[PDB]
Amino acid sequence: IKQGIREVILCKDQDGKIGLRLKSIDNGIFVQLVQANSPASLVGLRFGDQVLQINGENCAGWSSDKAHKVLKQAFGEKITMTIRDRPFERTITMHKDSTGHVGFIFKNGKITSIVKDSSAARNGLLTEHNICEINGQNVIGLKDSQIADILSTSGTVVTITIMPAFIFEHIIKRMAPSIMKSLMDHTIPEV
Repeated sequence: IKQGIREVILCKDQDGKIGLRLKSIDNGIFVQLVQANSPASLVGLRFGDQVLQINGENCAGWSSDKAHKVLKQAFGEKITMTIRDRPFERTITMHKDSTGHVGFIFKNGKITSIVKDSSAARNGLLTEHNICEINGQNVIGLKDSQIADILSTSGTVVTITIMPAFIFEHIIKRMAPSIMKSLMDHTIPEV
């Protein structure tokens, strides 16, 4: 998680899209959805990113509808954006035991127990937190089984990005479970 504020420059694609859904939380605007292969994905916008500004206008206090309106009505040629990196999220690093476990249970991507003397316990992993990313890959909307499978196919070192459950439930309100599984960018970062 980068500790402050960066500028990003988007271009609407050929259908006039940037591949973003924004959401109002606590008088800020946050990324609720990034579409795969979107101008939003190419410049590296992530679920939980805070949009401080669009084209130099402060987003403070905007409704989600006004944020989408401002975007729709923008000279697609070139949109600038000031971004704070997933301010609600934290990153935890764990190591698999010889049995290949980091040491937690989860249901709907929300961690509900920490196993005793697990890596999860040693690095202070918490319950009532949703898994957003594993090793930089967004897993939101994937089946539990499929998240389980990604933790298998990661190495012995597993970095998880997490978010308090209440904050996660507030961000994803009014988006069908089909959109998150099917249209949320789940790609491995690109170099």
